[PDB]
Amino acid sequence: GEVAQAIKEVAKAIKEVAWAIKEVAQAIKG
Amino acid sequence: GEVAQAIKEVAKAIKEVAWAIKEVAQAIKG
Amino acid sequence: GEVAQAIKEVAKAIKEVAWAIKEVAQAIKG
Amino acid sequence: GEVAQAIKEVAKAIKEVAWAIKEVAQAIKG
Amino acid sequence: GEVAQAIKEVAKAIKEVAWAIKEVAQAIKG
Amino acid sequence: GEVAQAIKEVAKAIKEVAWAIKEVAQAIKG
Amino acid sequence: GEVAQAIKEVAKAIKEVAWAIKEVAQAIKG
Repeated sequence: GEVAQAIKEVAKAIKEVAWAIKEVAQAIKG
Repeated sequence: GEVAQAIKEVAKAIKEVAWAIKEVAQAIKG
Repeated sequence: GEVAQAIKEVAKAIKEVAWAIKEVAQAIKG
Repeated sequence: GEVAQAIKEVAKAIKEVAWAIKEVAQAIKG
Repeated sequence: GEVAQAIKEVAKAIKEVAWAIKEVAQAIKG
Repeated sequence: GEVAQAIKEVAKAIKEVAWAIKEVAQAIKG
Repeated sequence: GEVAQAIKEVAKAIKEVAWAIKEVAQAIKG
């Protein structure tokens, strides 16, 4: 369904946030 | 539907947050 | 509809979060 | 409606996160 | 209703995030 | 209901994010 | 149901955000 699929897109985008934060940790480490 | 499309807007906004966090990582790396 | 409109407000607020994080990147670059 | 009003509260809370991130930016520029 | 109440719980949790971020700002000011 | 229960899981996860951000604050204070 | 399952996916993604922030904390501490 379209509402479920849209919520799945929100989940995917939040995973992108997690990855970007892992990039921040990596930057801090060098 | 209007609810699904609005939820898609949330996903896109969250992607913008991920990108902004990538810029923080790059700021730290520099 | 009221639910869709409210969800759009959530999207707009998340964009505000992205802009604030960019300020953090610029502060670091500072 | 109660669901729309609750979602608007989520939006309001996300605005507070944005303000808090602005405080982090100020602290860094500090 | 249970859905509206659950969404209010999300709003409250997000406020906790805003408070946590303020602690980061204060730590940086330290 | 399952939808309310899933939304409660989202609130629980957001609280975990708040705790992690407090951990960042301790690390900075460190 | 598909909507509840999608929301659970959002919850799981938010947990990934929390774990990533813990990596940021550990990076700062080290």
